[PDB]
Amino acid sequence: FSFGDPCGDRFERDTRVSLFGALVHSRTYDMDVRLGLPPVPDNADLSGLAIKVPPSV
Amino acid sequence: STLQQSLELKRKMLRDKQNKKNSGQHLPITLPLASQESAVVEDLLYVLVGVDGRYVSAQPLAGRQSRTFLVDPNLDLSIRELVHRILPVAASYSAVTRFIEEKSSFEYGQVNHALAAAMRTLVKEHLILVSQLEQLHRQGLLSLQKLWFYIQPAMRTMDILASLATSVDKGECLGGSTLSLLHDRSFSYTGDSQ
Amino acid sequence: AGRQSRTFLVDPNLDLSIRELVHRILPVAASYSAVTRFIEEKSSFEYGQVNHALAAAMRTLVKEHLILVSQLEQLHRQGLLSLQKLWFYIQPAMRTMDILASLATSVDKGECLGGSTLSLLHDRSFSYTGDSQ
Amino acid sequence: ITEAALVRDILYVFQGIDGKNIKMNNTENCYKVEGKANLSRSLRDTAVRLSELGWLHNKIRRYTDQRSLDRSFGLVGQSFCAALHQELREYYRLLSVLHSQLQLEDDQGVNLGLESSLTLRRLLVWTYDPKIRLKTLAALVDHCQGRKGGELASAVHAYTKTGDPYMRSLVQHILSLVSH
Repeated sequence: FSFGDPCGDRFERDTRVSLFGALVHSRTYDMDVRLGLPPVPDNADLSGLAIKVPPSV
Repeated sequence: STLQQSLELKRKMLRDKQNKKNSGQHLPITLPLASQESAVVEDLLYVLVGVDGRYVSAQPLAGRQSRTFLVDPNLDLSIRELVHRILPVAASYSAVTRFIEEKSSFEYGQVNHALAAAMRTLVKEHLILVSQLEQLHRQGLLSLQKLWFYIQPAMRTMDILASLATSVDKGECLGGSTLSLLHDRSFSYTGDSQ
Repeated sequence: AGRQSRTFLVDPNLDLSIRELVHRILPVAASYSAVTRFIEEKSSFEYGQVNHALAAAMRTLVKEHLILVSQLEQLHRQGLLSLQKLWFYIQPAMRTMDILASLATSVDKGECLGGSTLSLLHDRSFSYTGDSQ
Repeated sequence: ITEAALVRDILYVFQGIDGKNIKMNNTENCYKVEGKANLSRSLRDTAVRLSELGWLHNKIRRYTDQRSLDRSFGLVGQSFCAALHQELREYYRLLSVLHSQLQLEDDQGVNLGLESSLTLRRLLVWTYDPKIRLKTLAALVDHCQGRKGGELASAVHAYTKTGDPYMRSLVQHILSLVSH
């Protein structure tokens, strides 16, 4: 009668924390989280906008 | 659009790879200066998403070219030139996003699909950046000079991505030919660490 | 009217989207009402040990449903309950109650008793081969 | 039209419900924004992008309703429908989370021009990957349309080779669930 907690399958866990893949750069278990995006970096007006490379780890 | 070429690449890669993949996995199936600035910001935030603005409207894409835009002639010449300098980044973004979204299909094989997926992920990061810039504009923190400065690296990144996309599309590179093209491009970016 | 699912009248002046969401949720409440009616009726000693036990299990599940509903009521009283959150939380519960109500209605249509009831339960258990829950 | 009203309409479309200013165009099988002049062309395109998600949702729900009633789908067909319904439940949970975030944005009332604020563009960004996921699921449903039994199994086996790692993982999970 519940959406079973995605504790088991890594794919299910990521789906839950990504909201079925909706979340891009964040993961959360909290349902009351206020969704925010990363702030604009302070050097964007100085250095331009760099393509953020995802860390290899 | 780059999406149609990328989808065709997917279908081609699926056929060629099925013959190549002995592995039995079938592929899945009058305006005030501030008001002019605000309107251009709105158009760019739309253009950053590939949507025509009120004062800046996109021209139809001719071939595997970057999207062209029609700008209202009544804009400041300096503003219009800055817009035309930044718009290449948004055009490259729109073409790259179309290619990324189409060629990420299983038919393009895991290699071409992954290349398109990586392009889509970087386009997603670009969209996040653009949304933050839109927020700054809504916050009033985005100036035209700050916008130009911030997009200059973004402009260069989008131009590099568009050049890579156009090279892949012109070469119809698939699989090992695509891997060769990727190697050659990696050597071509010897001077560009990013 | 008869052995039908409970029907509801909603105020016509409600938002069309709200009205449609209500009509989407109301099926769960109709299933709940039907299940509760079946449980309360077949709970009579006259129903035999098998039907009585079935009703008792249904009553236990209804109690669990009531507990869930009370927690959701608390969230609303806490102001923590949105309509979409309610819909999401009840969707699996809605499906569970609907499955239970369909089973109850099938047993009632078959008037299954004793060994025939056990056979029907076995066949229903095979019918849920695709639904692990 | 207020941005909040567009958000409400988009949330309804995600539920398959017509908004006050955005209604489902059955001819396009998508929600269409009412032709009131004050909708920005950019806003119209964003609404269309969200209605693509609503179209996928409606397609999924149509499939689930079509197959839940078909006893003839057999145990494998029922398992496939169950997997689709489970993915739909996950999708609805995600949509509920997004709705709760929209409700939080409505409750806070401030057009905070912070990079964290839920903008229609920001909403579109946050749902872009979910939109791709839903598009993939809809394409899978279309490819598996009319298949049952071993034909459904063959369609599932074909779906495991997807290049998208997220799609690949999803299809692997679906294959395991249908093979159970």
